Amino acid sequence: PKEVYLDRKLLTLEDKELGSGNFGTVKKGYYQMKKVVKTVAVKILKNEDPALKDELLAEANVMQQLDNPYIVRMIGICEAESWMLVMEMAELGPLNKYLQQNRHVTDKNIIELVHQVSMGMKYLEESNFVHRDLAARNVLLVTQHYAKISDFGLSKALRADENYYKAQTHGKWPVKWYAPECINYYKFSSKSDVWSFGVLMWEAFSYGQKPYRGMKGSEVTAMLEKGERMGCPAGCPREMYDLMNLCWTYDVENRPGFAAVELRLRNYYYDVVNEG
Ligand SMILES: C[C@@H](Oc1cc(-c2cnn(C)c2)cc2nscc12)[C@H]1CNC(=O)O1
Repeated sequence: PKEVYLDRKLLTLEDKELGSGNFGTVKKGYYQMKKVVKTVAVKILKNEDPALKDELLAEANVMQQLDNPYIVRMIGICEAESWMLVMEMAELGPLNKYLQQNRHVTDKNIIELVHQVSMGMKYLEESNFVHRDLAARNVLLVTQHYAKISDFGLSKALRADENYYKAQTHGKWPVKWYAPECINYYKFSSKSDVWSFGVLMWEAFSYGQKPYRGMKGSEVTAMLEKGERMGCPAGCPREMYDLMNLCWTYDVENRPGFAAVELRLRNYYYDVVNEG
């Protein structure tokens, strides 16, 4: 898969930031393609670390190897005043911010969105990729009923003869989204992404509230070790809280993979639609 370079002269950027990803500040832009001016999201590597350039280009490369309706598509790379990763713009933005601003969104609509995420994740697992940053801030809404997975900055392609990535450097990690085996032994698998998916589901049903609010990483570790978990969000269906708890199975061997998770979501979604 060859890198696609874009022409800086055909790209216009707005100064208002959409937010930041693992390896860059993201701004809304416009890419002049033939006669159509296409709205885009541009991740700009400021780098206020020489390895950071390699991390952004690896993220672009991971995106180019993926092709799924629930995974953000990249348009190309632009090497100009900074290294830039140009991707398709998800107009409604991150799920957590969207739900904080739209408390009227139904439980049925949330189920549809997290089910779409589980489908993209099942595809990722089958392809031998680990996401390593699965959280509501990285689920982007194209429309109110169409979510896509984003930010592949920490993602890794596993070799066909391995089932986990061993981190060599303990960097700035989103510990509240990480499974115990990640925190304790630096081992990241698709099952570790399932744990993160459970936290994502809690964030979605809590309308973008922060998980484990005010707690230190050590307090979260202590809580999980003794078999305790975040509470059931107000109005969250029992089946969805039970699925969160299954994603939060402590022992990685006994935790379900995304095929089991997507099946439970698909079944519950069809029960919700068909009950009324
Ligand atoms: C900054 C944010 O990325 C994006 C954010 C928004 C966005 C934000 N607000 N609004 C309305 C829209 C749209 C996007 N389309 S493609 C990437 C983004 C994080 C999440 N993933 C990532 O790589 O960085």
